[PDB]
Amino acid sequence: VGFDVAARLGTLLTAMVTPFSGDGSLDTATAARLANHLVDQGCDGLVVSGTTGESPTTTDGEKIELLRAVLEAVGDRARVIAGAGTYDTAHSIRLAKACAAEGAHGLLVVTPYYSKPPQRGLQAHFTAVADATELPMLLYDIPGRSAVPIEPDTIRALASHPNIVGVKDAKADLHSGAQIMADTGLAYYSGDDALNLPWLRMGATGFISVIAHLAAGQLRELLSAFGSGDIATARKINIAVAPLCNAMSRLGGVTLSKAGLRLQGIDVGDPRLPQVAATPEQIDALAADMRAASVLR
Amino acid sequence: FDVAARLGTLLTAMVTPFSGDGSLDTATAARLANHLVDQGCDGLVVSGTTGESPTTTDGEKIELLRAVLEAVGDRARVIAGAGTYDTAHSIRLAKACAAEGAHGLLVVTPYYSKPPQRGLQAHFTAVADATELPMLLYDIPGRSAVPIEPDTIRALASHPNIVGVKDAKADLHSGAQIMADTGLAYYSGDDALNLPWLRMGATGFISVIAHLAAGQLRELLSAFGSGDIATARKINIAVAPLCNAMSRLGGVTLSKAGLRLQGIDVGDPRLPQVAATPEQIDALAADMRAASVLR
Repeated sequence: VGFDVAARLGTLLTAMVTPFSGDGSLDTATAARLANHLVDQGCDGLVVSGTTGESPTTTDGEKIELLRAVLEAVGDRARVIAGAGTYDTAHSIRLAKACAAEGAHGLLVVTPYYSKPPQRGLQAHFTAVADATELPMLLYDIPGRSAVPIEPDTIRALASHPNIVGVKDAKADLHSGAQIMADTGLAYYSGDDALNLPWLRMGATGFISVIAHLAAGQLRELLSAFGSGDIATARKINIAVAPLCNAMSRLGGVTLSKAGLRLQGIDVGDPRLPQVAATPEQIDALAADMRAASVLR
Repeated sequence: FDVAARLGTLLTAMVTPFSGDGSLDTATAARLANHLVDQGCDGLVVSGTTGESPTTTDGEKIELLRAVLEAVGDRARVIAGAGTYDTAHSIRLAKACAAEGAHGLLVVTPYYSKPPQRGLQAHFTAVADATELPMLLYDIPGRSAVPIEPDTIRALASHPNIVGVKDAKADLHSGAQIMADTGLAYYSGDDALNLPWLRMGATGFISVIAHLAAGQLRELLSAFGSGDIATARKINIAVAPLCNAMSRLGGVTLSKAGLRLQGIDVGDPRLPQVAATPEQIDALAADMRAASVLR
């Protein structure tokens, strides 16, 4: 009875990178190969064109092409959530309709960045995007990038929308999130790998993860031990993958994910400017972290 | 290169007028542009933050640039906002603005995605290489979520097309030292710091409150220019009530609402920005009357 967010949206999702070819164009063959690899390693959902998928530097056309290719590769067996939010409500609406019509399983909608709308602007924005399609929708709260939080009262007001079902949380408000989950029934996903385990303690449904690019099997094991009550094993795994969160703070998710995947034998090309490929020295520093975390020989 | 002549000293980050249904209103853009220059602006920035660059299309940005160049380009400098978080997009938009006849470019730090400094360096170089227009960096970590660090600005200072900085970072003495070291022109990108920026050697203001108080800011620049800092301080305090309202509303909501209160209807913001509420408009009218820009 009731809408089961864990089953309908997933528990381990990667915010998948968008592969580009040598010339910079979208590489759907590799997007498909990567999607199969991440699901095979233990992800039960994927987010396409989130932040780590370089949503700022791809077109709507590329976003929809990518989504098509990923639904084709894994959509039968994993949930495919489409990133659709920007700082432009009219545009987010259009993009959310296009992803829905393409067959997406849910939407991930970021707080409008840069322009710093007031909370009632955010409420109006998220509501409008939620009214656009039948897709289950996740708010994406990340004041570190967007410059404004989704305030607790805004989240509460938004919980009454029939389509808004959860939050990807990168605000590290663990105490408030636990109370919001308790009061509203919203599903929280960790949107910061360094807080995967603390979020689980608070009631989080799962992870929308960057480091699952490299360590999806270990994060699967982590979720699986945590969910059974073997917190001790979950904590052990979390400690073991810490060098990846260290490399994350050095490089940021886009640089890290594309360079680590290449180190792991899955070349997904380089990022589009202003994002940058890791330098040779950063690649060597990255490799040492991946070895330490047991995701590279 | 004469930055003051070529880019101006008093500029407004002009709002983008919309008609009642929300579409671009170029005839109102033209009138507003004329009113602003009349009041004392010797330049205008189009499609800045205050011009709602986030919610307008490239198409609307070009139409707007054309309307304002046509309206005032003969007597004021027209600077085109061409920065986004996408280098290939910023390149095309810069070329588009150049091809229409923009006098200069304003290029914000890539927002949201937080590229590293070496990525910023690559981004600004590539944009500055796309056209022969003089370009200003627009450093606003409060919005973009990363600053342009001073070593990065010093590196970019050697690009022949990069002539200055719209500084919304509040690094006064560090900006003063860069100005002295490099010859880069600084403009205040914060009304709350307009006078301190002048004392640091800034060339002028790319202002929000100039929508409502250009004449007073023109007099502040003149009084500073003639070394009458007492008067400049007096004028600074006189207009500070507009900063009270800006803090409550933000620039976009404040500029559209305030203009409408002065008899220049420029329509509302586009979502996720919002029109001021009735009670907000009353509290704004109080602030405007306190700043003497409303009867």
